Amino acid sequence: FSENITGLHLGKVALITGGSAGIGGQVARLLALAGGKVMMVARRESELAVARARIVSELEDIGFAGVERRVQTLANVDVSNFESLKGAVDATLKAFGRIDYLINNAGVAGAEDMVVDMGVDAWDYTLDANLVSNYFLMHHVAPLMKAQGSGYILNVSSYFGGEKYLAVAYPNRADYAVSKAGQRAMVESMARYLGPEVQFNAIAPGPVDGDRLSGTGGKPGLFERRGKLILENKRLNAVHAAAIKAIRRGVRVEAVLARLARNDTVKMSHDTNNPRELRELALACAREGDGTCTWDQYLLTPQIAAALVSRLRQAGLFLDAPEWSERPVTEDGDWLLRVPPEDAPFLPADKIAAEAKKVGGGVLSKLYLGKMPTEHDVAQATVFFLADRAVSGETFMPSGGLSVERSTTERELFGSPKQERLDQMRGKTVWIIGEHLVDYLAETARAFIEDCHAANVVLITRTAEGFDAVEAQLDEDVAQSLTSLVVSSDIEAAMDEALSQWGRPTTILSTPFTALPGKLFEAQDPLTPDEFREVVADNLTHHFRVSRRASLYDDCQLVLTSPDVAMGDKSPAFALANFIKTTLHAFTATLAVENERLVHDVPVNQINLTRRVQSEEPRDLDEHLEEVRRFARAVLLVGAPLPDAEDSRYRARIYRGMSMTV
Amino acid sequence: FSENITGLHLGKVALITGGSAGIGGQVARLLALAGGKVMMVARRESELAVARARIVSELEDIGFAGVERRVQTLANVDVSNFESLKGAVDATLKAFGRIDYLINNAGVAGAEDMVVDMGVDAWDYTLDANLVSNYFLMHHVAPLMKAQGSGYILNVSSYFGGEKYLAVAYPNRADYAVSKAGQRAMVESMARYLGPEVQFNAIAPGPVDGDRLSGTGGKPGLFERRGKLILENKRLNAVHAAAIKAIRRGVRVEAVLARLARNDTVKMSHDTNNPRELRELALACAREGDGTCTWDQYLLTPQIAAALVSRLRQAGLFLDAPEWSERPVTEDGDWLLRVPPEDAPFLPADKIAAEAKKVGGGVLSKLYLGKMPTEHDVAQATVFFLADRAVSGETFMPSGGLSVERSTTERELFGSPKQERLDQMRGKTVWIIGEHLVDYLAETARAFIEDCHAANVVLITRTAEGFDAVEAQLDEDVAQSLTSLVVSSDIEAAMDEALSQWGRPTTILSTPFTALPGKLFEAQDPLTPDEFREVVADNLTHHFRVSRRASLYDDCQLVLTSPDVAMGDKSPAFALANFIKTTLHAFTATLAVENERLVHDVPVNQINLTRRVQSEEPRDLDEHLEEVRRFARAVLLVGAPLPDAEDSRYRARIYRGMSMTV
Ligand SMILES: CC(C)(COP(=O)(O)OP(=O)(O)OC[C@H]1O[C@@H](n2cnc3c(N)ncnc32)[C@H](O)[C@@H]1OP(=O)(O)O)[C@@H](O)C(=O)NCCC(=O)NCCS
Ligand SMILES: CC(C)(COP(=O)(O)OP(=O)(O)OC[C@H]1O[C@@H](n2cnc3c(N)ncnc32)[C@H](O)[C@@H]1OP(=O)(O)O)[C@@H](O)C(=O)NCCC(=O)NCCS
Repeated sequence: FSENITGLHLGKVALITGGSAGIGGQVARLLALAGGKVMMVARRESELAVARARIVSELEDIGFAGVERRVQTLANVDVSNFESLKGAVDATLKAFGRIDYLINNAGVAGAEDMVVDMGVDAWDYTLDANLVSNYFLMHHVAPLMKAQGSGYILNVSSYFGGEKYLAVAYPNRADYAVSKAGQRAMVESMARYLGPEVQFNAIAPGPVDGDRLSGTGGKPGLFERRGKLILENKRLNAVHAAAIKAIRRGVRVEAVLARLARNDTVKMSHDTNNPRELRELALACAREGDGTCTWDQYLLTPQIAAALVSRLRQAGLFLDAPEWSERPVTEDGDWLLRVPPEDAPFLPADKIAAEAKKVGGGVLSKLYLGKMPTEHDVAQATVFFLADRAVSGETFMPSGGLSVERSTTERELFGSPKQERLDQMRGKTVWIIGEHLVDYLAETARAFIEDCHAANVVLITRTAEGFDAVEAQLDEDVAQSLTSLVVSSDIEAAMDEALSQWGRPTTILSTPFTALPGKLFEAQDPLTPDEFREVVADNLTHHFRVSRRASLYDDCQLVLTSPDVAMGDKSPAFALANFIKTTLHAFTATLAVENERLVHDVPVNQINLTRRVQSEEPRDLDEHLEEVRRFARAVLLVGAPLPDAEDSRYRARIYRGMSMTV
Repeated sequence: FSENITGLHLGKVALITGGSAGIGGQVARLLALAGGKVMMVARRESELAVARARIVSELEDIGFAGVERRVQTLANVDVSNFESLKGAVDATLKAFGRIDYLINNAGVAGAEDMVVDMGVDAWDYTLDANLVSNYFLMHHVAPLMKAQGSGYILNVSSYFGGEKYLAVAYPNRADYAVSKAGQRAMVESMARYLGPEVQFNAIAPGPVDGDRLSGTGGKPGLFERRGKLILENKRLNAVHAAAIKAIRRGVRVEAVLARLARNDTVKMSHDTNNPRELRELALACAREGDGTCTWDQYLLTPQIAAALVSRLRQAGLFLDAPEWSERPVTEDGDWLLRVPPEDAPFLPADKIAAEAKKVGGGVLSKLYLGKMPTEHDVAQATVFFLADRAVSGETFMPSGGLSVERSTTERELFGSPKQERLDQMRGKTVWIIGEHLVDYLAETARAFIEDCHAANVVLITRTAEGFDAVEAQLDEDVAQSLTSLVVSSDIEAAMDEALSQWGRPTTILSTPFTALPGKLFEAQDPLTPDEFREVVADNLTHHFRVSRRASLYDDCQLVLTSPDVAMGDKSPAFALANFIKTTLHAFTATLAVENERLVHDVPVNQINLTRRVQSEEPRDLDEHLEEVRRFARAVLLVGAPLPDAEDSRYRARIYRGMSMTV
């Protein structure tokens, strides 16, 4: 095979990110064997130098001439850094005089945390490295490819980023899932604008057999790594649930934490004065050991104990607690009165291996082709797809026929709930976060106040002017139930302040503060990489930042809104709204599954203010007013306290992680 | 070196149907150049020998050896002749000792009629040639491939068979669209069973630039062919519409037909004897001429006149017409008093060109890559895709980035309508067609009688026992409004009989008479091609045969039901149900668009009794009875008199062509 494809890509120039190892290294190799010129770029110079050296030796053996000039490298290329990526483009053009293929292969695993534990810096890094980087490179290379009359951009997404019309939950990996869904969503929504010269496709392999998946150089396998992650999160969630259950029935949080601080399972189960939830917690922990590990004798490690106090703090559970209300956040690891010894594992290796085989067996059992593709198999597929000249706007699936069955599909709304469900809002507080969507914010506030008899709507805006514009659309009697909170630092701080001032909300509606830009690849005024980064911040990160507080609130429902497009607009805003709809759906689906594993059990659903077909968008005022009213009905449908469809498996499923378009 | 891509397919054996010309011919050539062995099969020896000679000549020129033996042919292989297909498998095994790739490429254009004008034989011819032929070959080659441990089956579908989760209307081509959708639906639903050994994928190009599309030797181009067909259907629909509107006002059908028989636009314009509808029709036809063609002087050709009286008859509008009901059907073309002269064209060449330019310009404008792919481009893509070993169950799109925007996604029910709307059923007649789905048929009859106050439910069954079983589930007071009609010849005759006896239905629910088989590719007891043909007859053709009558009934709503799977079943019945759901959705979407062009304006919607996710299927008695109740609610939602497009453009579109799963 590898010596007999010299004609497939002869003379084509490829820039491949993350080209030192894995799929990227194999694509670099096979493109060179197929007669292409390759600029391989990566962070690590040693891996890159060895990989290129091996390719050049193979090129010599199959009798290429001038092999050194055919494969070039650029090290210390960090995809999270724009200057560093620009150097990769400049190096490719300096070496080869053009770029034919851009392979957006580089990726990071990301935070590997539940959303409620995930840092904003970790989320931002995953989105910058995996998704914004790809737009940065497209921005710089697309004009070169259009000017020469041809090009190919390929995004290396993942099967776990979902597929068109069908989101997939990726618990503990929401930042990664969003970044991968985003790579694909760019192909679906932007290929129109890269044509006619540039083909723009994605690949979405699932698990891929090679050194990184198997584990090499004394490193655990990716199934083993998720197994360990799963047990840590099960212990955190279990300790957290016991603390919350105790606080709900009126145990002081200071008393719960003083009892957990003793961090002794045998003493905790036996002690009579410990709350039943802590006794039962400690009993269950004491049964989980193997004779080596320590998680049967200690409830908590410093790291899990830090994650626990963070969740309690962010739920507002320290607001009236003398000590904790004021303790430095820097000290969240340091409150245990004894900690597991460092000479022994916390977690049992047997349960790690068992969870890893649940993970591996689960994916391996859903492969139509019976075995995981290797990195070479996925690289071979990639090099074959790159030779096609007729496909654009598609995601190829070189996954081994991976089929994970799920019903998380975007729905058009035409349905309603009983007034009895709405009556449960009477006397409650709701938060609406927004700025630019005045008609939608106003009608939703009116529906909650006038139709559902909510006592207080807290409208959390970017500016006082944004508050006044919504208030000006309400009757005076309705407006007396509208409270203003203008963001002063960040949305999480504004949410902490709203909770402190007016209490626990029953419904949170998250809308973007800013309208989408009306531009993408136009030569006159394109959407710059910094502008695209802000679109991601305002339309994805924003919802994450709201969600990571909202998911900690008992009896609260969370509603995420994707973008609107002004009536009559004919710009790429409509493509950008559909990009966000797809990418945010990965988040919604993932968060809905995580939240069911938390004691707070917060439902999350998504409402879309843009339809899939631009001719079906509202085109006159009657259709606009129809959409505004439908939007408020959709918010009440997924925002009102969820019905007793705990009886029905079917109905329970259709109020968590839905994406509904109005 | 320049041209060497042998590593892709060296020694792989392909059987290619329609292998002498078009895409099939180019796939045979490129597989051979890539080191493959090919058995090219088609009807004409002469065309096969030219294709084979050209390939053999080119191989020789690229320096291949033993080249005669690498490229073989079999003539008289016709996809409508299943014995000739078996002969093609045998010839491949005789020549090469094995089969690696099956390329299901041969196909026919089909009836090129609106559903209400299409014959059952023409429909059956299309489905047998384009869909059942593919299953026939799959049935014979799959065991060979599984035994050797590897294989690839590639179905050549069409963009206009839709894509996963998104159906597409192909007006005038419902037979073809269903066949193409079926080729893709087999890949989506059956790949699991062809694995792990066999990859099973489709391609779905749209228009392909070559001899067939352009036209050769005085044969019209495909765009020109659709243009003429559009003018013929617009003339038939306009004459039909005027006739129906006159009959609705109470003009006797015999009087309308006596006036139309005169077939003189200028006299019909002016004569005060004529109904206003015929005067307006004649005036409109009179204005459409070009000084050469005759359709401005005659309303009808014999062929259009035959299609007109067939529609009136099938609507039951001759039941009380003495001359017309008795006329033999063979004289449907003989009733005009004058006919256009045979030396001059009926249709104007210029309007055919204008329509052809609307058709061609439409799809060309939706290509992201700007240019229609050539036959060579699509074959090259196919040969690249066939080298991949990681993809199964997917449809590749080598279409030039063809993007036709539509909102036809399969939806899962959580929607409702006003009791006022259900109340318009009061006093009306409903038809329920079915046999095996007793619980669903009973609850739907009960819902129509008890909840909507329908006067009469005509339950059209295969057997008396099928009726008795539904009747036995009803309270005696509800059962008073249930009428039996047992099919004695065909469903069309039973519908004619129900119409004659009990009058025009407001709602027609079509359900399949037979349960799906519980088998597919099992070595012990596979689904034979003849059994698969009966699945098609019972689950696709059955609905077509109901629809071609129902689509002619004023103020009627048509509901098509796709298959159920018995609770606890773990057979490929589930895969077969999902195959039918996808394939029938092509029919539903296409017929909804055609029917809006007809004067009867009959809405068509589809209800699915099987879910996409097998673990979501009802798993106890309680979930069964919830699904049964939800089914009847879904039939009422799409079966009761619908919301006017004038009230809402958004709502109007939801209730035409939908596929809803309960
Ligand atoms: C498909 C998949 C995403 C589903 O994730 P999931 O729903 O979390 O299920 P997992 O297999 O991870 O879950 C194993 C167990 O851990 C639990 N679990 C996982 N995350 C948890 C959390 N944060 N808190 C509590 N329990 C958790 C699950 O609930 C399940 O518990 P159960 O067996 O006791 O019911 C997951 O199995 C997976 O990661 N598969 C491999 C993906 C892959 O191959 N990707 C390669 C590209 S990056
Ligand atoms: C895309 C497509 C399927 C849409 O079909 P469509 O909705 O019937 O639209 P068409 O372009 O055929 O319609 C042209 C006109 O004829 C009308 N028309 C078509 N069939 C009709 C019928 N049976 N009765 C009445 N009017 C009809 C349309 O409504 C339209 O009228 P308008 O300009 O007044 O709106 C069609 O345009 C088409 O065949 N395109 C080419 C597909 C192709 O490339 N094929 C590849 C090989 S399979």
